[PDB]
Amino acid sequence: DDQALSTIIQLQDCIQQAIQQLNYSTAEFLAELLYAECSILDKSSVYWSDAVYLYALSLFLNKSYHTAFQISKEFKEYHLGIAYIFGRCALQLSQGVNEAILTLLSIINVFSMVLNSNLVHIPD
Amino acid sequence: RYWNSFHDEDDWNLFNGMELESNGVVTFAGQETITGSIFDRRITQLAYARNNGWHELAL
Amino acid sequence: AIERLRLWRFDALMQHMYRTAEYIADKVYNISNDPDDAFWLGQVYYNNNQYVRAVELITRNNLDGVNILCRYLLGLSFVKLQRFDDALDVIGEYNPFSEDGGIKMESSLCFLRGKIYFAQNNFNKARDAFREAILVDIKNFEAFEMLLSKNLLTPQEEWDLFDSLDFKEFGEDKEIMKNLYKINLSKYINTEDITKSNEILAKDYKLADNVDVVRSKVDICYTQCKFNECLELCETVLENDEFNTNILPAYIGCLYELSNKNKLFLLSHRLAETFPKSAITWFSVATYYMSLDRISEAQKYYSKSSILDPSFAAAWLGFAHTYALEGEQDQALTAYSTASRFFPGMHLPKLFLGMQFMAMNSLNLAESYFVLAYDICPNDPLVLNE
Amino acid sequence: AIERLRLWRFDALMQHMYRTAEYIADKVYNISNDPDDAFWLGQVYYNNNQYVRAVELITRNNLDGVNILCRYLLGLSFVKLQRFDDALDVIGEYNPFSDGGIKMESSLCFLRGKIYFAQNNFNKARDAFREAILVDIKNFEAFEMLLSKNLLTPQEEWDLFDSLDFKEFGEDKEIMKNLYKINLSKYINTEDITKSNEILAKDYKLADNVDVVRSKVDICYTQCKFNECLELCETVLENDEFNTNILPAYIGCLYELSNKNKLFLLSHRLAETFPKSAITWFSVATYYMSLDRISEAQKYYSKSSILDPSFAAAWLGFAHTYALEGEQDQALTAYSTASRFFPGMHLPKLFLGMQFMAMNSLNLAESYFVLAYDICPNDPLVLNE
Amino acid sequence: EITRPSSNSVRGASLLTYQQRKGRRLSAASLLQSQFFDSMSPVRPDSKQLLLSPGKQ
Amino acid sequence: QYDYSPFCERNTLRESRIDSFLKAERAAHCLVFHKYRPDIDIMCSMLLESVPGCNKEDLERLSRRERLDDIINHETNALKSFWNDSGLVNSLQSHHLHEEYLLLQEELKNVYKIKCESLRDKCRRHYSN
Amino acid sequence: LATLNCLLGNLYMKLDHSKEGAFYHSEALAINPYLWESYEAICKMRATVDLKRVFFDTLPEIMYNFALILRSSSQYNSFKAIRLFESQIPSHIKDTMPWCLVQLGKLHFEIINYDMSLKYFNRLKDLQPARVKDMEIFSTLLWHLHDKVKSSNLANGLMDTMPNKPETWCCIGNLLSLQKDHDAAIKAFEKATQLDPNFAYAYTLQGHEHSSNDSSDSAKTCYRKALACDPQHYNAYYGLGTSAMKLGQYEEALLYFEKARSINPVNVVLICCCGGSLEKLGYKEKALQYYELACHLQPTSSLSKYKMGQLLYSMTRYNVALQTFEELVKLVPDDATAHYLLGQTYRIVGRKKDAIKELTVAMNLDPKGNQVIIDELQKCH
Amino acid sequence: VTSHGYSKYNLTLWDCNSMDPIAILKGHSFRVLHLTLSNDGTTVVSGAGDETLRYWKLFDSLIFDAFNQIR
Repeated sequence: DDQALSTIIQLQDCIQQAIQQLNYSTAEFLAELLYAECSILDKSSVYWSDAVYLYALSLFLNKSYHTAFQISKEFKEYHLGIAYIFGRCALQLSQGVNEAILTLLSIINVFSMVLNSNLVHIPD
Repeated sequence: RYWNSFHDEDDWNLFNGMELESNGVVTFAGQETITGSIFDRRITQLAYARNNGWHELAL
Repeated sequence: AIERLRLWRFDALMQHMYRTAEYIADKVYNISNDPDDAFWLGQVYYNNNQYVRAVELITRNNLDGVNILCRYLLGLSFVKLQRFDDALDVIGEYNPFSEDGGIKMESSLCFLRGKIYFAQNNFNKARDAFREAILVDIKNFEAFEMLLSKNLLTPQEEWDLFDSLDFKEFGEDKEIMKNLYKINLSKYINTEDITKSNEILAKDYKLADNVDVVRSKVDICYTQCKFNECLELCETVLENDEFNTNILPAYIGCLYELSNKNKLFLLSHRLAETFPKSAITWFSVATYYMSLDRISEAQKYYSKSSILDPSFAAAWLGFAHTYALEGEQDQALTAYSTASRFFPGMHLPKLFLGMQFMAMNSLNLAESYFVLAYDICPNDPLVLNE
Repeated sequence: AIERLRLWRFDALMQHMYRTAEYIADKVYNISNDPDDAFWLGQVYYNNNQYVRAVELITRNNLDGVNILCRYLLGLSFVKLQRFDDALDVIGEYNPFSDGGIKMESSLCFLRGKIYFAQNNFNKARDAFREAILVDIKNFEAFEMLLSKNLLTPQEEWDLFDSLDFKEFGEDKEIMKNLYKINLSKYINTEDITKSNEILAKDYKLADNVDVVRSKVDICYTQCKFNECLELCETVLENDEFNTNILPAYIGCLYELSNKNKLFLLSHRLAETFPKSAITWFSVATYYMSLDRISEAQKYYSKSSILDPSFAAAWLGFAHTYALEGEQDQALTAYSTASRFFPGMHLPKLFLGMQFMAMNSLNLAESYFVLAYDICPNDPLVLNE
Repeated sequence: EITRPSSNSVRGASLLTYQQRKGRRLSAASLLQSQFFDSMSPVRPDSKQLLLSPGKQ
Repeated sequence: QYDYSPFCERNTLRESRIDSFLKAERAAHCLVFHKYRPDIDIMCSMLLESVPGCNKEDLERLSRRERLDDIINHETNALKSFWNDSGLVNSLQSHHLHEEYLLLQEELKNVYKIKCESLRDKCRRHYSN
Repeated sequence: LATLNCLLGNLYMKLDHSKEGAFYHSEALAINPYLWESYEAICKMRATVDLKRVFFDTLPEIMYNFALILRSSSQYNSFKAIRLFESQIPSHIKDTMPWCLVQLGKLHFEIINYDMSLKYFNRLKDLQPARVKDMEIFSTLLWHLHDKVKSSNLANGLMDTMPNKPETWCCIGNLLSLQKDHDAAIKAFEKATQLDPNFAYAYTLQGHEHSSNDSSDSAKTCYRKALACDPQHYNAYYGLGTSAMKLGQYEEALLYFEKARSINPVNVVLICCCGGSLEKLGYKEKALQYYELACHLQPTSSLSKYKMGQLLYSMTRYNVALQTFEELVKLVPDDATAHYLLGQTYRIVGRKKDAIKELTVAMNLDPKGNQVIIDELQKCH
Repeated sequence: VTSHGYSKYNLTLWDCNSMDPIAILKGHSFRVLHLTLSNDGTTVVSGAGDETLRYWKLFDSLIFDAFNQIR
């Protein structure tokens, strides 16, 4: 447990570093590894939400829009970035746009769960 | 024909064009072909399956 | 409490009350994770021809191996489903236990292993499996009867096996069970001993005119060609049970030899209206045609009988006879070779193949096959005459 | 001395060594010469899929008049042998009588009810099943077979459930009553079924039981909570994929969700698993009609209807194929015959009224929408129509 | 290619019948299935089966 | 006892396959390990260890960022690269090396070509495909 | 100064030569160890690095274990990687990880074990219904299983979700090849490679379909295009070797077979093809060595035992030939020609009692050639 | 099929199993002498002085298991 948190943090920094450069397959594998590792931890902890958002972002970036759309649809309410990925996938495929609307309207109205984060591509 | 009237539908369908060769290899006719050695129990069930079972290529 | 539900489930299952029995079995299983209740549920699933559900029930929790009886049930369901590979997987290639008032559990598993090997046409391994099964527990009878009926052992080896096994388990019933098992042994060897044994069993005990004693008498008469007594005994037994499949092959052969066309037609129609699936009916129809000099047509019905039931010596031997009787001598050899290979342990196919080799006027091969047949059967007028 | 041989015969039946079972049963029967031994040998013959041997052996010495179990076994053998008039003659049309196990009179009454159901005189079948369930409550078939084919309106089913007594169960009646209560019809008194569901779930660890899950799926099916069917019956189908009771609801809730891949997979596996069951061909027909290939759905609903006459789903799907094909004159008689064959079931009457809408005769359709609405106060189809 | 003959009776035409005494089976679900496939047929089902049967090529 | 859990998630494997996997596995490892059980043990400057077709000398050149007998030396050397250190070439008779060599550059030269239109006509390819 | 080396490696991989690109991928790994894409690039070739110094000089240990798994998979040694999956990579990562499922299924499919790959990355397909990458392995496995319903499920799902992905049209073509048709499958693979070039598997399947269509030149051209797209692909090399064998020119057949075997050392089919090429060349002593390696490498393989027995009977090692034929019969009884060699060996050794039964079995198996079996029976006594 | 000449200038079909002709082919100015069979057994050729070549159309294992492991 002492080193368990360190591995997750280091992995998160690795995915951010990989996404910062135009290196996407490595980001794909690293996000996949973090998403698989975070399975044991409970849904209430933030780390699961951040890992799911990173995995969805990596899937969206790699043109595999369907998998990113499904993954984000699973946990769309938990994080704002997951909702962003859901909206991007909905615009790209024109599938399930209504659910995207019912999520984004609530997230925008409430602002003006997890809402803010330090991760990359966190929307404003 | 008289002695053949005593069949079930599926059993007769199995035996519609059945031909048994001397060496034991049996050929079964589908109204594909089910050429295989007899005296193994699985082949007859496989002929039954492709006879009454449903197979669909589905594009 | 739970015991009342368990006994109610048992009684419903015995009474063919399938819905209630499965219902109570499922709930007694959900109440307590006792694998015997799972075995009972699998039994109910097996009884109404729902094998896959029982297999998946016993496999889902991996409770097989914890207790042997559920393993036996799963293996039996697999062999019924013809997935022999997985049945051999769960049972094992050989005996794993090799160093109550019922049949020992390990003996049943070895019987199932022997049956699976027999289905896979591995006769050499099926033989040792059945021998081990009968040796481990003498309470078992299915392995003994399967070995005797399918002629997986030579008559001398069958007698040696019978002498080797003891009857210590039965105790008080030792002599009566010795005689009862001795009823079913193969002929051609010291038949007078069997006559004495069935004579002792007839008058001393109330089993004077039962099904198997008269079946043995019919077999003795048929081997000795005492066809008058053959027909008499077969009639006085069939008058009681009109569809006893144990005696029908001998009865049909007896009628063919006597050329009772009219009785044969009655039997053929009666079995056609009642048992169209079983190969006995179509064997009867084929031999009715055979008695009328219809070899060319009877070939098809022998083929039908062979297909509807494998491991039937009568059907395939009659098919080879239809081949050899009229012309087309070339592939009668192949038919007899198939008979010999697929039915090992009987001198008759080897003798027939040697006879046919004589018919083509090839001599050395005939002599070799006949010495093989004499090795298989020492006491038979046919082989020594040939 | 005979007791050891009897235990050996029972073990032989237990281990499914039928040749040995018949051998030992015949030996013990010849020794003792008592009718119970004949019953055991007849049961061995019945299990060996040889009914003629069993019926001949029972009838030979006229044992049916000696015990009460040999006659029942002979009647059941006649039933599965496709002979009905002589089976009923042996058993008797009416009641001749009007510790563990169950009383045999109840089993004989249930077999008479099954004969009547096979003979289509449905009112006599209802009478027989009601008498069987009132005489004995351990005979759960007298309940399940009665309720499965919807032989009676749910109201009288509830009244008979209230009338029958669980007292003789004693200590186990506390669960037996709720457990029997689970299986009644769901249209009326729906809340009580839910309270009983939680009652079973608590203090008896039966939340994992398949029957409770099936009742929950049927609850969700009625109120048209189709997503809940999908989730729950997917949870239970993973554990058991061939529960014949559960499959029709899954086929319906799949069709409503309008997904073809899962239904294709399930139907194609079932076709190679249970070729002679009507459920698999009904599933194939549902798949084709989800693919809008009505012509093949015609034949593959006809096959399922022929395989099981008491499979109202097949009748309704057949009439649906007729309606969707383009012609309605025959579909009119289709919904008429479906309504006539299954009295007390509102849905065929509703579909008949909808076809009457399609043909523009509203006078009659008023009455059938009223009779359908009498029992279904809250469901989208009735109110929309 | 011959299909299965139903029954083996070869009575054919006859002036007088002995077995026939007027009797009808009760209507059952198969019968309403049968009368239904007949509703779309302008000819007898037996004649339809004969015509639908494939002649030998 | 020999562990076979990873080979098949089914907990029980028939004994014939147990020996079939054990015999096959030891031979496969013994080929790689040598140019015993699997469950007891699984173990045993430029980063680049190896590349197909490069000898040790090629690696050193990379790290620095770079007549009958003689032809026979070039005869064998080319097949050292193409066959990834195959030991059968030493067992091949000399005159069998020539024809395979002639076909070697012939098939290689064919790769070099493979690795290396009017408006009306060139539209048909897109429509027809 | 880490991704620049990766770009160098990729451009070298793409344009002309793999050696310099693998070198620069190694340099990139030197700059930073967490560039998994470079590791995939190097593992696409049969090239390895010294992982102990890369990853050390528990996340690094997990990464090292995964690198060893990929290196073993690329090197085609599935046994060690399966064992590491057993010991390291705990379950809550192993089952969930889609890429681990891909690799594990490919590993099991490399061995003759077929049902387990189906189970594993069928669980994968359940986890990610829309996954398209590396599904040609499911297509090939389903073709090998001769199963049509799951192949149809795959084709319909992939067509519904991605009409345009190359894997989808490849699966459609594999299904068409499976059912009855070859020209439709050829058209299928042509469209599949037209939409996306550089897909060597499409060209390999094109060549296989052309070869099964008795069109040698088209299959050769498709295989050369596959090699141009991908320098290292043993399937196209094996296809070319089989084409050369059917043409009869054994020299380039042996060349192609050995080249294919070099990158896939453990494969009984490639070993047997190389041994047959050697026997055609006449190197009896060397041919046994590969066959001897093949038989020990994987028992329960009909072709390896059959060729072993044929070669031993050719130069008369009867003592070992008798037992290799006996075990060949034990693992399968339906071989027609094998029982003939069984009987010949039995008669040569001088055990007539087994010879007679064996020739009887051979006569049963081959009705047509019974006369020659009859002649051998005459020569038996 | 058998050629003919100097009597009817025709061709005769034959079935050796049942001994019954099926069809007769004629239409040659001079006698027919030259005949032959095709590879598939369908086409047949006639030779006669009429400078005609008449073409009729009267008619129409585990080793491979190891081959099909690699695809």
